[PDB]
Amino acid sequence: PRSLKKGPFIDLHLLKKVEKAVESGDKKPLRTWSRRSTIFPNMIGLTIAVHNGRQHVPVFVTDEMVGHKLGEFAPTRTYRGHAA
Amino acid sequence: MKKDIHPKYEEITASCSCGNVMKIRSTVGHDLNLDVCSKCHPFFTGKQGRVDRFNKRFNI
Amino acid sequence: ARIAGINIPDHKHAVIALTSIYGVGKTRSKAILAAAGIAEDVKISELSEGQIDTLRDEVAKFVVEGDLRREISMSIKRLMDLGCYRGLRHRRGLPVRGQRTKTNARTRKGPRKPI
Amino acid sequence: EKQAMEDNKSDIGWGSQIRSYVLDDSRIKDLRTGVETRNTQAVLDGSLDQFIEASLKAG
Amino acid sequence: SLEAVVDTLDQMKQGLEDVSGLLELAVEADDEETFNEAVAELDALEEKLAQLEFRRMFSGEYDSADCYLDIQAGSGGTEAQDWASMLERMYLRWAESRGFKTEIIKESEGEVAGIKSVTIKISGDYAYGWLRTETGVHRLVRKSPFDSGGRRHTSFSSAFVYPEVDDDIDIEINPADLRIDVY
Amino acid sequence: AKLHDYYKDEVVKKLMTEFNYNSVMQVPRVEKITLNMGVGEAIADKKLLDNAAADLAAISGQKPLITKARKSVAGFKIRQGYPIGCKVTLRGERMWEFFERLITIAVPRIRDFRGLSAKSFDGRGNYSMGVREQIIFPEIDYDKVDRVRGLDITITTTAKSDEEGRALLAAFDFPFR
RNA sequence: CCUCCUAAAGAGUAACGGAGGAGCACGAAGGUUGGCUAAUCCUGGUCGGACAUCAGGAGGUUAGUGCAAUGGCAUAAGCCA
RNA sequence: GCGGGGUGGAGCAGCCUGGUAGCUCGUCGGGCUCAUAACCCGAAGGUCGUCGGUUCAAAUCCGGCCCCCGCAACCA
RNA sequence: AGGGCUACACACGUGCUACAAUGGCGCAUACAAAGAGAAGCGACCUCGCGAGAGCAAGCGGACCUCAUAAAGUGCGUCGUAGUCCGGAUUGGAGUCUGCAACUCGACUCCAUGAAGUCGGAAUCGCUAGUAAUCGUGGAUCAGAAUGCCACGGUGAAUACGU
Ligand SMILES: [K+]
Ligand SMILES: [K+]
Ligand SMILES: [K+]
Ligand SMILES: [K+]
Ligand SMILES: [K+]
Ligand SMILES: [K+]
Ligand SMILES: [K+]
Ligand SMILES: [Mg+2]
Ligand SMILES: [Mg+2]
Ligand SMILES: [Mg+2]
Ligand SMILES: [Mg+2]
Ligand SMILES: [Mg+2]
Ligand SMILES: [Mg+2]
Ligand SMILES: [Mg+2]
Ligand SMILES: [Mg+2]
Ligand SMILES: [Mg+2]
Ligand SMILES: [Mg+2]
Ligand SMILES: [Mg+2]
Ligand SMILES: [Mg+2]
Ligand SMILES: [Mg+2]
Ligand SMILES: [Mg+2]
Ligand SMILES: [Mg+2]
Ligand SMILES: [Mg+2]
Ligand SMILES: [Mg+2]
Ligand SMILES: [Mg+2]
Ligand SMILES: [Zn+2]
Repeated sequence: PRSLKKGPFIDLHLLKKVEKAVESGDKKPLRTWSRRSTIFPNMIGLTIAVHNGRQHVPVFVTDEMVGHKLGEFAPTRTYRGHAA
Repeated sequence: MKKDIHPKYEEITASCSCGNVMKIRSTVGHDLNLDVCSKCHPFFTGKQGRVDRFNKRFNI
Repeated sequence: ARIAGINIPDHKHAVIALTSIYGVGKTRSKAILAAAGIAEDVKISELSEGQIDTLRDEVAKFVVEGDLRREISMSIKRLMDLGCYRGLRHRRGLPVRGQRTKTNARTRKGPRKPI
Repeated sequence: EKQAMEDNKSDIGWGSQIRSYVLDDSRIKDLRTGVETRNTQAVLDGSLDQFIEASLKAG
Repeated sequence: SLEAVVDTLDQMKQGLEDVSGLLELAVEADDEETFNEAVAELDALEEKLAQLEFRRMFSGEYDSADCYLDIQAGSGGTEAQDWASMLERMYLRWAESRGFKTEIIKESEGEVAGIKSVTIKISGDYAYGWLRTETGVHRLVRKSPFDSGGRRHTSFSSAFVYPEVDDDIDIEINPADLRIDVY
Repeated sequence: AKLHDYYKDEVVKKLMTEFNYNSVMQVPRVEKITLNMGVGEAIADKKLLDNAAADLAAISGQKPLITKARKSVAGFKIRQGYPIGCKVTLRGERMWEFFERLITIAVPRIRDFRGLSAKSFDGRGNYSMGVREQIIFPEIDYDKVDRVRGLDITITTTAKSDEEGRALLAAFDFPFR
């Protein structure tokens, strides 16, 4: 994982959007393509729609999701199974 | 009790590492050395996060 | 020869014997024997009861056996409930750390299921 | 009636083809409608919709 | 009949023309509610014309029924049987794309490659309608993988689609239909 | 008799206060403790039942009675009369001594003991639990455990309800969770 | 040959009338003395599961009788010594 | 009326005498071959026509029902 | 920009690692060749269990660095077990590169400890410094080899014959 000396990674655009949403208390889902941004503690309580490659899957952030990347909660490959 | 059909049942000393010594009748002939007992077992004695991790580790 | 709720082998050397505890490997075994001041090459049978008590005291400073098992189970459960990619891989019994899945992965997928 | 159907069935032969799949020229042409694709792989993959819809429209 | 269709055509034209002015008002007044209102009218009218088109397409009697697709190899031989296997794969995949359900009732496989024949059951809305035009003989031209010289060979395979007819109701004889003579 | 004397000297008074019993005869009393070691696999071999009987004898201090099938059952391929287990009933001083051993030595040796379920009461005040490995009793020798044998322990009590049963067992410092 | 109905409240009573069994078994499955009481279901309990064995409860012969059916059977004719 | 049958995809066993499903082909996987067959090495597939009974337990014993076979169906 | 090219009931090809004692582990101690290096190789020293980090020599090199070769040898232990064999898998904690390691990098530490006990029909390479086995370097390359290309160490068996 990313070195602890570097600090956690978040795309500045998403950080600004999260700050604005928290301050304004808005409840509209925030669409993002930044699957690589970490889930910060401030994010908890917000609905963030992470791009799965073809759509933005809605994700309601909880406390257990802190530290994981947003992409870990938006599967990109769909597999019904062979001989379904 | 019917005689001659039951196991031999005599008193022995059982000592746990904590210190308790109990003099109890048992079938085993020798004295017992206990690694644990009710006096010292963690349950009997009663001796038996993500946000915190992020905050502390990252120091943002 | 009973430590952490289980019996350890007695005819083995102590360093190998302590590894029988779930949660203790060679490194932790060397550490335990060192902190207890007992040679790693002495068989468990050839120990006084006080030495075994010191060994138990040393083992107490780690997480072993059922405590460790329930921690591991809780972590796996947490992932599976979070619904993270790792958790979904755990649910479906596929490799979790990004290994290939078309040719290999027999250890996770189990024995072959013929069509 | 089944025999009449079996006798109306066209022979599987040189004269009659509803559609031609020339895979050395990457051409697929339906003789009835005229729809002619060049991505033969899509039609092999199941992209028959162009030809099928053209036929239904031409009724 | 004549009226109904003619009226629908006239109303479609006039209603589209009307939606044009309504959309103009939407944008002009910059009323987002009126823009959504115009969208609503247009969406419904679009679906209406699509219904008319559906009735034009699937005008056959049994077009709504589930269908059976039979593929039989012809003049190519080994090459034709391979071509039939290719056609089977193509049709099955198209069925998946359309969402229909497929089953293989019977399949006579080729001695060296491909299939001599295959019967596939297609279950779905208007399956016979969607697959009926595919019935015919399909010609294939490729360098034959079964000819040592790699010559360009032509092979033929046939697809026949027939609807799933309901089983005929068996009828017993009305005693009034019989004359019994004893002698 | 440490535990029996403890009953008569502490548990009686505590339970009298807790349930406001008018008479000492109304206080719950441990009637008996039954240990059962039903061995299904003895159908194939008789010596398995004999060895299990020896184990139950060492744990109990008594010779066990060999229980046999009440009726033939196809599913387990048993005919009526074939021996499918061994039981011991402990009453009096032997019972109280076993209760002391179970509470103070064996239950501590239960692998990963996190607490016995208080839901296990039968609905009439009795309590049944299960032991997975006879090794938890010090009498059995780990150097000779040919097979992992278990058993079940039933403490049958005069208490008229589960609440009184749990109160009596708890007053005996039974390690519930 | 045995059991029930037909058979009309004593016995008996026919039909190519309606339903089933027997052509044995047991030196204990006989005698006596002493003792005991079922089916089934529910709850709790190691493996153990719909169903083995253990504990309690409900129930009260709905069991059992070596084998058909009927009539009996708790003082048991049922079960154990 | 009296006899038989109905068991992996096909043909036959197993029933009698209750506990247990077999053989040959066929199917599937891997070989051999330029390739197919043949051949070689491995696998899978029947809860026993359908219900019911009896039994601790049924392909098996009993009774219906369905299908298939035989015979018999006369003096008249 | 995000995703995919890395999917996964399954079949095949080519590899690596093993199933141990001619071995595993621990300590000690010998003997190479070939090559690369400036947005590079990076010594030393200090910190860290470690991957690494900080500071900082030298070297466009027969000069400095990568960079102790390993098998071997000596001593000790294991004593035959799914093991002190094997190291897949998984949990936790980290490092480095890189805007950015979720899909989908490599490496480290602690824990875990799967199959596997020499592999059916069949089939492959090799005639000598070869096979077998043991290390080393390079390109590609920010990072990312069991692949490929190259280099040395030890070092066989057998060829009657057509
Ligand atoms: K993968
Ligand atoms: K009568
Ligand atoms: K008697
Ligand atoms: K490889
Ligand atoms: K990655
Ligand atoms: K191991
Ligand atoms: K590199
Ligand atoms: Mg990888
Ligand atoms: Mg009368
Ligand atoms: Mg009368
Ligand atoms: Mg008369
Ligand atoms: Mg008369
Ligand atoms: Mg009698
Ligand atoms: Mg009597
Ligand atoms: Mg009698
Ligand atoms: Mg059977
Ligand atoms: Mg690729
Ligand atoms: Mg090892
Ligand atoms: Mg380099
Ligand atoms: Mg390790
Ligand atoms: Mg194995
Ligand atoms: Mg071995
Ligand atoms: Mg040569
Ligand atoms: Mg090498
Ligand atoms: Mg070499
Ligand atoms: Zn103690």
